[PDB]
Amino acid sequence: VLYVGSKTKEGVVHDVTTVAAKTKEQVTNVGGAVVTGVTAVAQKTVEGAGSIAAATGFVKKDQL
Amino acid sequence: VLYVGSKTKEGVVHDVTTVAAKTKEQVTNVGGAVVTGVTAVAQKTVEGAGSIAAATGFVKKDQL
Amino acid sequence: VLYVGSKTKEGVVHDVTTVAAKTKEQVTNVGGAVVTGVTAVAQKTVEGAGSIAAATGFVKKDQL
Repeated sequence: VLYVGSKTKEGVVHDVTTVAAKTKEQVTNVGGAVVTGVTAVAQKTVEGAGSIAAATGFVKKDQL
Repeated sequence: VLYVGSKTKEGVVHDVTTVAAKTKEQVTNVGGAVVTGVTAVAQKTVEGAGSIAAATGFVKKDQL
Repeated sequence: VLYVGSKTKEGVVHDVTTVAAKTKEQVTNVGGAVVTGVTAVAQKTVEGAGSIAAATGFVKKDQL
């Protein structure tokens, strides 16, 4: 009766490897979003109306 | 009666490898989104109306 | 009675390898979305009306 229960991985980010030698960036930003990098987001549950989950480089401008 | 239960991987991101030598970027952004990088998003559940999940380089402008 | 239960992988992204030598980018963006990079999104469930899941380089402008 071994492992009668779970042995799982839910919403998992592992063994992410990155090797970026050079980024000679002249980044000019005027009222905007720029994303230059490793972004790991692991979630199990997100709920709600109008909800944003794991947004990267986002620009939200509502005339509401 | 081994492994009578689960041994699973649900919503998993693993063994992602990246090797980017050079990006001599002259990034000019005026009121917008730019994304230059590794983005790993692992989720199990997202719910709700009007919900955004795992958005990357997003621009939302509503006249509502 | 081995493996009477699951041994599965649901919504999985693995063994993604990328080797990008050079991108001498002159990226000019005016009120828009640009995406230059590795994007791995693994999900099990997304629900709701009007919901956006795993959007990349998105521009949403509604006159509603």
